[PDB]
Amino acid sequence: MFLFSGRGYWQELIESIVWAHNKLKVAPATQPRALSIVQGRAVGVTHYLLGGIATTWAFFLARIIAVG
Amino acid sequence: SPSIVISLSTGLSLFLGRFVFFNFQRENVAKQGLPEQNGKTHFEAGDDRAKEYVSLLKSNDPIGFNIVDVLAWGSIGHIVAYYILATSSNGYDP
Amino acid sequence: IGPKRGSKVKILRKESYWYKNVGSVVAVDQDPKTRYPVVVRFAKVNYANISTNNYALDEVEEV
Amino acid sequence: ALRFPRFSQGLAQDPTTRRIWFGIATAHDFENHDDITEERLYQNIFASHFGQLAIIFLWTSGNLFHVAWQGNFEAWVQDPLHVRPIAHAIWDPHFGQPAVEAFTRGGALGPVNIAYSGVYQWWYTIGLRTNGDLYTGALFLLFLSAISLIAGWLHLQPKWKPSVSWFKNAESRLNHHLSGLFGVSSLAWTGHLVHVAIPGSRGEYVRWNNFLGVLPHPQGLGPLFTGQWNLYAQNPDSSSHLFGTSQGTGTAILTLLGGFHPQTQSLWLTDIAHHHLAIAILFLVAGHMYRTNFGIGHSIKDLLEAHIPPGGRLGRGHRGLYDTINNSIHFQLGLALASLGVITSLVAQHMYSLPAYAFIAQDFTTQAALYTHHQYIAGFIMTGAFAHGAIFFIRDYNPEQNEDNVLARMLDHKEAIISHLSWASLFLGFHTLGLYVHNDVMLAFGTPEKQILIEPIFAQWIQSAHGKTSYGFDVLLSSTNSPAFNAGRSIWLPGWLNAINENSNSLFLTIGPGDFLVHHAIALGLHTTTLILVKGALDARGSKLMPDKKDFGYSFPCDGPGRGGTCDISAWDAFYLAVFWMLNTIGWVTFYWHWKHITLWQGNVSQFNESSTYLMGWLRDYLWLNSSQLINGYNPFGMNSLSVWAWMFLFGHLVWATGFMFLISWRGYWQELIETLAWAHERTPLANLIRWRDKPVALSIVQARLVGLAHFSVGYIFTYAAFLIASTSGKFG
Amino acid sequence: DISGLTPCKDSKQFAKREKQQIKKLESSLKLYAPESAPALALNAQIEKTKRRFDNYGKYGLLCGSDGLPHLIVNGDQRHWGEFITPGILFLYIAGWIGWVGRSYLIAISGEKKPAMKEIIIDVPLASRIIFRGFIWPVAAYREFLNGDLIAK
Amino acid sequence: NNLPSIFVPLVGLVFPAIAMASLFLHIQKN
Amino acid sequence: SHSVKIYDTCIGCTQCVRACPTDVLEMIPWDGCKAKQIASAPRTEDCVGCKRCESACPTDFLSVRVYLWHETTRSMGLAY
Ligand code: CLA
Ligand code: CLA
Ligand code: CLA
Ligand code: CLA
Ligand code: CLA
Ligand code: CLA
Ligand SMILES: CC1=C(/C=C/C(C)=C/C=C/C(C)=C/C=C/C=C(C)/C=C/C=C(C)/C=C/C2=C(C)CCCC2(C)C)C(C)(C)CCC1
Ligand SMILES: CC1=C(/C=C/C(C)=C/C=C/C(C)=C/C=C/C=C(C)/C=C/C=C(C)/C=C/C2=C(C)CCCC2(C)C)C(C)(C)CCC1
Ligand SMILES: CC1=C(C/C=C(\C)CCC[C@H](C)CCC[C@H](C)CCCC(C)C)C(=O)c2ccccc2C1=O
Ligand code: SF4
Ligand code: SF4
Repeated sequence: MFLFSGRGYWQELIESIVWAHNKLKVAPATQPRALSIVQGRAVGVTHYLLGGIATTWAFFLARIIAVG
Repeated sequence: SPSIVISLSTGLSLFLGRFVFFNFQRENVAKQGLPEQNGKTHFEAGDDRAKEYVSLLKSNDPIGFNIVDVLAWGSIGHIVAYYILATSSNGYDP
Repeated sequence: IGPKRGSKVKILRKESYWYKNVGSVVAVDQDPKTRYPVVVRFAKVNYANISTNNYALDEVEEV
Repeated sequence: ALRFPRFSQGLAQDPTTRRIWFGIATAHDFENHDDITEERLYQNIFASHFGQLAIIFLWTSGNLFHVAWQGNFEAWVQDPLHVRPIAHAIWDPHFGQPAVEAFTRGGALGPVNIAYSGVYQWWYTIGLRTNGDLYTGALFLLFLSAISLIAGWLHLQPKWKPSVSWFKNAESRLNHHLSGLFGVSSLAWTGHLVHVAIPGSRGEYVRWNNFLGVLPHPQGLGPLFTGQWNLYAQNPDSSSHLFGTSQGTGTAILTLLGGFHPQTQSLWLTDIAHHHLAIAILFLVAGHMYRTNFGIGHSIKDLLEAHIPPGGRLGRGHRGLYDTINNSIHFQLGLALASLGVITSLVAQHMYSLPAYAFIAQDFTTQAALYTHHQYIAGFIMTGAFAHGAIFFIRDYNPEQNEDNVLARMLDHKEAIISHLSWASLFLGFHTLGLYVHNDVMLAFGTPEKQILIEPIFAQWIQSAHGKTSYGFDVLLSSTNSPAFNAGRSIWLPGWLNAINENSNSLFLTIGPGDFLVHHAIALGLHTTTLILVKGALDARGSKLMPDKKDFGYSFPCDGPGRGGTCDISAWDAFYLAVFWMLNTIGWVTFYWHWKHITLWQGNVSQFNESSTYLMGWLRDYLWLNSSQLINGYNPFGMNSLSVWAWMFLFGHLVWATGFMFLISWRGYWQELIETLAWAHERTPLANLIRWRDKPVALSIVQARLVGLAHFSVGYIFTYAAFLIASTSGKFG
Repeated sequence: DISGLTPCKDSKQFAKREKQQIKKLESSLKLYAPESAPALALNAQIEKTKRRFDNYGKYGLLCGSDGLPHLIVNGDQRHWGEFITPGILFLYIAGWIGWVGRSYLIAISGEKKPAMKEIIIDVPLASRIIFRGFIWPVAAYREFLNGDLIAK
Repeated sequence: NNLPSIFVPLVGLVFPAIAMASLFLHIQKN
Repeated sequence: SHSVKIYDTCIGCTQCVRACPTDVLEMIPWDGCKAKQIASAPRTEDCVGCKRCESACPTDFLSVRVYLWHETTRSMGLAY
């Protein structure tokens, strides 16, 4: 989700969400902003690596504990 | 007797068209003019096949009954008569 | 020549980030050959981090 | 004007390699061609339509000819349940001896391909029994393709070229399409069903040579004109009738029996003929609504202008919508695509529960393939509808001429619609994922009784209302005494109730706690895809981050790194993002259908009912369990007829994995690599005598996104098709 | 009873599942010494399983054909506590949270730099605001009638 | 008969070669 | 070659001229603002589309706009 998409779409969606918030007088002082490009790429690569490594870890440990 | 039913329905529809509903239909048709594109009728915009057939619609009737009205009212009468005949054909009951 | 300093004005420029919002007038330039004399300051920053803007006479309505 | 892109000089001036790519890409976009006008655009569209018709007719002619020539139709019609259909022959120099030995299936003398398209049953039902009929049909369709091409060329000529005012004559086109294209075609198909198909089902061979000397009904046309139409339904086919022979038959040609044929588990042909007759009558009556040259009828603009609510709750109402729709082609394309997508989904949902072809319910692979194919086509069409709506909003919308009508009010309050779509999607996703994870953890800890299972009460009540007595409710048709039961009992209920209350068929299957979560997941997918597409369509003209989006066009890369960075800001990028969600939702739907039906066919329905409530059940009892025969297509010990399916499985995996290249890595790195490679080629000996004509450059951004999306889709489709066909063909049940 | 279901105190698959689980636990219980701590833990597990099954039976649930309880969100009066009774409770609590947050935001809108109060919460004002949400429906209804809920 | 042994090589190799040569010549032609 | 257009909302802060890496823009005297100067883009054929000028422009919306158009050897930035 982070690896494939871009910032402008998320900013434009947050605009409408912020309008819906401001309609009910609950808008924050710290205006929400979409993540920068570099942050998006970093989040994507971090999640990708974590998921792959955890998959391999679980598979290896389960197999070798069960049969070993 | 299909002939009597068909003739009666056609005559009733023709009478209703000619003597009852004529003025309302004529006024409604006059209210909704010819279809327009960009503020101009189809014939004006440059379409030659969309010309109205003024010659056919002219009639010697005192009020203005023409061929198209005859065909439409006869079609409605025939539809009603054939529906009546088909419904009376079977014996279904609720 | 225009709205007084310190007044509150509502924006009518569609392209501005502060459209249909309120802002405070800082100063109005007196030169007749300036197209956008009114200077407005807002509370919130736009996508660029600036917080000041210029406007013409008819794009801002007093409130 | 000189290079290959003759329709655009700007694409011909530049010397890089992107000229070829963008010349191929924008060949069909007639609006951007230089020196273009309305007349040329309309005439080109007309010629393209004719060419497409020719292509379709040639395709079906080729299918018919190949089935006739290399197939076993004659041997199949005798023993439908014990012969595998053959699509066409296989000739391959790369094939080894075991491959030739293993692929020889059916009664052929060489390798063949089993046809899962299902045309055999259709052609058998419509009344074809020998290969001469197929050859005749092939010749006829070849003639139709030829005449289509000839007509296209003729209408591109200067003398027979139509004018723009002819193309915008909406009322006449609507009248002719509603009366001539629809009603008359249905009437002619009813005539064919009465004259050829029904007598061919009772053993009488009616063909062109002798169709004038036979009477479809002994009474003739007398009852139709007299008024006693009931004579056409006096003697229905007996319940012991055998398809294709003259044992236990009748003489009626128009009935309202309902239900399924006992032997073939398909709809009766008389019902189909009656349905077509009624539909044709309705279309013929309804096609006379609109005004034409004869001085009577309706005018569409006056119909639209008159529908404005007093009190101004809708504003100006529908004023000015007629010219907006007529002057723009993308509005028409969007409406047509939306209607076609809904119709395709209807076809996919109906053709599996009420099959109309003989001996098709017993062919499981054909049913699965047809359902999946039609659903994927429907999804793609529905995405295209929103894409063209966004294009219309970018190009053809005139704000001044549509002031305060429904379109302006829609552009006014996009924020509320977007916010509510976001809320609905968030709600559905949160709670569905929560329920699934809770059930999964409860099963993991070893205590299944702590699960959360919710009965779909409303759907079961609907099924009970339809006439199902498997739950306990007694409402409407379920109750013995009711106005509806009494009203409909005398005509169609006796067959419909028997058909619906059996357990073999797929009509209104029993549902439990497992279907609830899957239906909610499907709803979540629909809502999220709709949110993406609607946001892209509504924010096309402008937003707060960039209030002049209409100047740059429908598709443009970005707007630089300023203002925090604006990537994927155009509407093209919204469509490119929504394609993924469309694929995911369609995949969920197809997975659900395939697993439910395979568990039903295999004999036991408890496996699905007990393993569909947690995700490990889907991962273990559906994919892992069913891949056993598919992955064993070829092994070190040998190979069998499933080898090609395993090869295509791996091919789809490879293409899907290759898509990640273009979907992750971006341009600058590759441009630098091309720089270095160009230096290396220029500096080497014996190879600098050869020089390039086009300077090599890396792909653009939008082009790379498109290529990655295409790879993703191709891999997805091929992998799922291979898995589905192989898994359903391995067990044949 | 409803939708062709069986009461959970009458079905047999419930008892069969209970017996299977109890036997599975007792198989592991035999391995250790009867006086050892693992024996006490396994006995506690068995007691918990028996109590859970008895409570589920006594609470009037409905097992299905395969033997598991089924929840009814329909609205029948015999299942008030299945969905409707908990759900209302949730809303109450949920509303509380929302109300409190909204109030706090307004309480910091007056100052010149509310961002400092957003990133560094203050405890006194928040503690004053927290307990005002106990009567959130009444205040919310009064504000809706007055018209101060929606900005203008 | 043996029609496939004659027709498959033509569609597979000769016709694509002719098409590629013609298309490349037309693309690069000024 | 791309198209660079200057609108009248400019205030003459000279930032866009400094930011350009190819020497496209320049400034001319004017009388529509306090600074009495405006921007202009004579050497448009040298523009590479980097959009650095748009990044440094203080205004509610940018007074200098770059629209991408037909590409060529100079605008693509090819060194071979
Ligand atoms: C689309 C149709 C197609 C067809 C019909 C063929 C046909 C053939 N392939 Mg090719 N191939 C194709 C596509 C196709 N290929 C593709 C897409 C790829 C890429 C994966 C390959 C890659 C490939 C490989 C890697 C090999 C073949 C080989 C073969 C030959 C195997 C027959 C045999 O057992 O050898 C019998 C023995 C022979 C050596 C035949 C000798 C006579 C040859 C055909 C030359 C005749 C000369 C003639 C003048 C050619 C010039 C005409 C020009 C227009 C092409 C046969 C000619 C094999 C081969 O021929 O090795 C060189 C082989 O090793 N093919
Ligand atoms: C409509 C689609 C169609 C398709 C997909 C196929 C597909 C096939 N044909 Mg069949 N065929 C068709 C129609 C079609 N055929 C027709 C109309 C005829 C009558 C002439 C034949 C007669 C025929 C013969 C005699 C043979 C095949 C064979 C084959 C196979 C090998 C391919 C090849 O050698 O081409 C051979 C094709 C031809 C000689 C001529 C067909 C070309 C027609 C005239 C036009 C196709 C135009 C196409 C749509 C381009 C449109 C461009 C558009 C996208 C812009 C392959 C399964 C071969 C086979 O048996 O291998 C096992 C073979 O021996 N076909
Ligand atoms: C009454 C005579 C008449 C007829 C027969 C047609 C017929 C047609 N016109 Mg129209 N047209 C007419 C009058 C007529 N027109 C007039 C007077 C005008 C001037 C205003 C036009 C203006 C016009 C234009 C400008 C164009 C057409 C086009 C076309 C073609 C539509 C494309 C297509 O084939 O869809 C197929 C349509 C049908 C079969 C309808 C069925 C659709 C429903 C949803 C079926 C549901 C499916 C059903 C289950 C089938 C089962 C599938 C089967 C495999 C089992 C078709 C030849 C287009 C074209 O193709 O031109 C070449 C086009 O460009 N027409
Ligand atoms: C009913 C017919 C229909 C028609 C007439 C149009 C008409 C139009 N479309 Mg629309 N469209 C449709 C359906 C239709 N569309 C559908 C169903 C979708 C959803 C996918 C879209 C989505 C869409 C987009 C996203 C865009 C258009 C645009 C356009 C315009 C440009 C056409 C062009 O340049 O493409 C020519 C295209 C190609 C030749 C290149 C792409 C080919 C694809 C990627 C091939 C996939 C690879 C292949 C399957 C590989 C197989 C390998 C093998 C192993 C199997 C044209 C006016 C374009 C526009 O900008 O208009 C203003 C635009 O960008 N359309
Ligand atoms: C999943 C598939 C996949 C594949 C196949 C590749 C392929 C490759 N990567 Mg990419 N890449 C991928 C995913 C993939 N990548 C992903 C997910 C990322 C993360 C963003 C990257 C990021 C990346 C980087 C950063 C770099 C590459 C580079 C390379 C190239 C290495 C050189 C080489 O081995 O090519 C040789 C070809 C192959 C091994 C592919 C298989 C080809 C086999 C032999 C089939 C050939 C078939 C035959 C010719 C077909 C003809 C028939 C036809 C005419 C019909 C190669 C093009 C490196 C590069 O470009 O430097 C050289 C490099 O710098 N890749
Ligand atoms: C402080 C209270 C608060 C309130 C009253 C609202 C109110 C609303 N939210 Mg918002 N929201 C909040 C915080 C809040 N939000 C936060 C912190 C985030 C970032 C995670 C969001 C992100 C968000 C999204 C993405 C969406 C909404 C939407 C909505 C609307 C529909 C309700 C719903 O869907 O909830 C959604 C709720 C959430 C996803 C999580 C909220 C839970 C937070 C953590 C609780 C508030 C705690 C806060 C720290 C308390 C501090 C006070 C203390 C110091 C005294 C509604 C107007 C939806 C919409 O637009 O409707 C029109 C929608 O799409 N909200
Ligand atoms: C001369 C004259 C007269 C007379 C007139 C008349 C007598 C008329 C008539 C007229 C008529 C008499 C008409 C008619 C018409 C008709 C029609 C127009 C019809 C139609 C039909 C249809 C459309 C049908 C259809 C169908 C079918 C086909 C089948 C079945 C189903 C249905 C039914 C649907 C008078 C004395 C008055 C006066 C003086 C002059
Ligand atoms: C962007 C855009 C667009 C697009 C859009 C779209 C794409 C849409 C879609 C839409 C859709 C897609 C819709 C749908 C709808 C549907 C409906 C509305 C349905 C209904 C139904 C009903 C009503 C039914 C009923 C019933 C039942 C239930 C059963 C039986 C009986 C009865 C029949 C009664 C356009 C082009 C316009 C242009 C502008 C912009
Ligand atoms: C999802 C996504 C976003 C939007 C992501 C956002 C806004 C991150 C949201 C993080 C959390 C969930 C927001 C709330 C964090 C607070 C600390 C919550 C406080 C309250 C309690 C829950 C503690 C981008 O901005 C983006 C930008 C560029 C490329 C890809 C993407 C991208 O994929
Ligand atoms: S950066 Fe903008 S405001 Fe400053 S001189 Fe250039 S165009 Fe004018
Ligand atoms: S886009 Fe870059 S090169 Fe072009 S004018 Fe702006 S700063 Fe100069």
